[PDB]
Amino acid sequence: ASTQGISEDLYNRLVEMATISQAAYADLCNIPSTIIKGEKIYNAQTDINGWILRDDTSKEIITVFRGTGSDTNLQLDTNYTLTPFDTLPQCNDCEVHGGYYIGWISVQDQVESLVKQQASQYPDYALTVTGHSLGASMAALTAAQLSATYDNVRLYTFGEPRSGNQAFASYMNDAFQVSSPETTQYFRVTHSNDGIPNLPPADEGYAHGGVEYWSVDPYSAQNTFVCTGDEVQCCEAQGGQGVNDAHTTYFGMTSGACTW
Ligand SMILES: *[C@@H]1O[C@H](CO)[C@@H](O[C@@H]2O[C@H](CO)[C@@H](O)[C@H](O)[C@H]2NC(C)=O)[C@H](O)[C@H]1NC(C)=O
Repeated sequence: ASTQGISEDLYNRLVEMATISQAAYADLCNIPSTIIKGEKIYNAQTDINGWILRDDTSKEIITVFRGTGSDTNLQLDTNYTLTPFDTLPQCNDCEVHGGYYIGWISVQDQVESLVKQQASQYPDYALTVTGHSLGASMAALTAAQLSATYDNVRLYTFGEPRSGNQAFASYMNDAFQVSSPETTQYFRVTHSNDGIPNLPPADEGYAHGGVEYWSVDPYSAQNTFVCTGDEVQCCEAQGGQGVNDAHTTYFGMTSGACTW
């Protein structure tokens, strides 16, 4: 359930996608120059904002969701009602976040048309879904959906809320090889006493998935714990409340905007 320290390469990929998630709050700020910016993801009734990127130097298609940046996004945040994840039958007995399901159904067609449009050109490329805060959960619902059709799908999240019940957790765990940290393709990154991945309350049947990568201060790869199994530990053990400095800044990069 816990070991300290991760490879540099691994730490760098984490810091690397953590830079894309925060860059989304602006206009994909100083993101790696190896990647090409694709089409914008938008729906004005929910204010979901995302992007489709492609790295012709790395060989992957990346989908990035911007987190909460408006009151409309805030209305999706506070809704803790569970609802059948009717878009994915496969997921046996799953239910996901209420407000996040409102957002997901509002971009699914867009994301799936935009994603296949890129894959059908590069069947070679692997799919990656990343995001911070609500953007982070949006990426989970997305990855889950996508991964039922494509195979090589990775997922990196930062400050991810509890998006779903145990039925959904164990679904992601099977589909993303969480059984072990040498095969995991779902990286649930948490920071210090970030109190966001603690909501919504688990007393309500919510539950986390993926393999937890715990970051302590100072950042570092030597200061990142690999947390697994099911019990209280790491980020959940610090009991942060909600929306705190630990949340907004990841690996020393604030959502607010650029400095990287
Ligand atoms: C809070 O979230 C729930 C859950 O998603 C919302 O109700 C769902 O609405 C969708 C369509 O928008 C329906 O297809 C689902 O069947 C509903 N789920 C449930 C739990 O019945 C609900 O509208 C949201 N409440 C507010 C005030 O926005």
